[PDB]
Amino acid sequence: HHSGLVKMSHPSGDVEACMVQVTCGSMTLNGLWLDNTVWCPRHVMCPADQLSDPNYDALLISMTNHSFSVQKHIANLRVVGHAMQGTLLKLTVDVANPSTPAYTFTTVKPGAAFSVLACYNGRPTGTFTVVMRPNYTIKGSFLCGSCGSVGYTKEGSVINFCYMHQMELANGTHTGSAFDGTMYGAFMDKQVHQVQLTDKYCSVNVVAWLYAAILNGCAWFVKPNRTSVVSFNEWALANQFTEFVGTQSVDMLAVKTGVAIEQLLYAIQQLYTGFQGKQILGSTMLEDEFTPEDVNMQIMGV
Amino acid sequence: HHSGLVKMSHPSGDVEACMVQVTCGSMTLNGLWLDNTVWCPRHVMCPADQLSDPNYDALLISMTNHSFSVQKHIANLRVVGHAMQGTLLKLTVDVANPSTPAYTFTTVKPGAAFSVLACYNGRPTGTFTVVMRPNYTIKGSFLCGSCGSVGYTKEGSVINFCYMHQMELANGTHTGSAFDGTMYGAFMDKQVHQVQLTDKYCSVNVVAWLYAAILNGCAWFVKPNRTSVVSFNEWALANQFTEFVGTQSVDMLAVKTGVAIEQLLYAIQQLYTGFQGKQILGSTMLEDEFTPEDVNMQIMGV
Ligand SMILES: [Ca+2]
Ligand SMILES: [Ca+2]
Ligand SMILES: [Ca+2]
Ligand SMILES: [Ca+2]
Repeated sequence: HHSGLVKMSHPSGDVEACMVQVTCGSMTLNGLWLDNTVWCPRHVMCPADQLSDPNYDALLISMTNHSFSVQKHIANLRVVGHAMQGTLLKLTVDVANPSTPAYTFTTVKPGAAFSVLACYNGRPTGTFTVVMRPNYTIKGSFLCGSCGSVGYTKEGSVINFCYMHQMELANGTHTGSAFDGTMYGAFMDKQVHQVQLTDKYCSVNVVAWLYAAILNGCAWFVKPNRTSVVSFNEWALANQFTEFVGTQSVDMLAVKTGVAIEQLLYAIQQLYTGFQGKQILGSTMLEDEFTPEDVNMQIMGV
Repeated sequence: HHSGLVKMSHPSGDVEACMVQVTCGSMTLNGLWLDNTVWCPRHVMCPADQLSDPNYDALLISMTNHSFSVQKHIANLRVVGHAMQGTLLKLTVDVANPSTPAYTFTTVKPGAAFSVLACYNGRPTGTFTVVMRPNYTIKGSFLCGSCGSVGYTKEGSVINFCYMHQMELANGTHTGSAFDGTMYGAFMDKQVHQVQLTDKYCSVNVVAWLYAAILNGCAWFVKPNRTSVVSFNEWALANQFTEFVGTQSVDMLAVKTGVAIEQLLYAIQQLYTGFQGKQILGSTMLEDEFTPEDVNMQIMGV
């Protein structure tokens, strides 16, 4: 019955030891301390009455190393260099973080999951996991003072930082930047109304979820009928679904269950029109917040 | 639109530093190292072909300090004392954990939320948050080798340990013990079929969720109609709902929204019969996995 699926985050200890407070004048938020560098959102430079359409190039010129104050609560880190990369600041400090994990920087793609360490005044307060939506937002839980909170995946011992929180959109979702300084999607780090693209169902995640149902004995939606990937994807474009792109992790689920991807693509088409009062894994609507990897790890132990 | 509600866990660093591997013969699982004590499930003593209806009193007598092997991966801790409390073992080791947090032991009550550190071979692998169901199970994500994984709440800096994982029930949910050694509910740490009590909707959590909808502008279900707590609770007993018991955290939500508890109790009664195609916070069915505290913290910042 119960699927054994939860929203699972990485353990956050490694990253907790990297979080700091960055203060610049009257703005304060979080930064990420790795080696001799502290990363943080650039709108920390901004006075709270210029946050809509600020000029960051001018703000940057007006700053010196002494404009920034960096404190660890969980020390005082003297800022000895400062630079801007896209929407992030890159502050150099005199002391290297002795608990710097092995890490990389990467970009996360729509439908992929990552873990977030929510932080306030440099103090980690919670952790959760999200999927990057097709419109390059996340359905997170961020309040005032959460900017600089980080998102990350993990491969073995290596932490892949992929997200630094910047803002909340009119519809309550959230977005931020990659550590190359680019905002995700077409968003800008300005407090003005911005067009929001439409979200979509992440087809590959829905397929993963239907497989999870099969692994827990729920398979009434499976028929011999099949829909080609190419045919589904044409359908997808007209129905607010991402185009499907199989992966080795989805293939493993097809092998373990003996149900072919194309049978579940047909199933999605029929379910999108209605569940007819039936339920799948307790839900009466499609679920796209679990990835094929989540299903492989949590249900199959792979 | 988006509620800003996620499944939020405490940051797990403090507890990660407390996890160890306990090996006894051919069984291995996780333990919790605080001060000079290592806690772990007692079925680690059990040979894998006696796990249904074992005699733990006899097993205990057959053990010595040298029967147990405790290793930290994230050292070797020499066991110098051993005792059993209910369904847990309490192993004394020569070295005190220098990263023992400030902590207490407590029992968690139905409808209350706690964070879990899932662990395998003494290695923390994920974190998630669950609500204790009215039948004293949790809807978790545990595999073989996860026993000894711990659940905890946090008050300030103090970690309140409330759960040590023991087993998975026929319907895929999970249960374990408190650190006083009692299993939650009427369950026993034996690998036999056991009656499972029926689950129920946690009324107080449903009310919290409806308030969360109001805080996000969704209030079509609110009417002037009211149902008394006493009247609701009589209704609850016939409809697989917990009886409602208000709290100061629920009262805060009533004050902030200007909607009285009794109006939402009436609403629950009507919604239980059907949403009539309408949605609440994206859902077409009642939600009882968010507590009044979650709503206060994540939506109101209290
Ligand atoms: Ca399972
Ligand atoms: Ca290091
Ligand atoms: Ca909000
Ligand atoms: Ca300590």
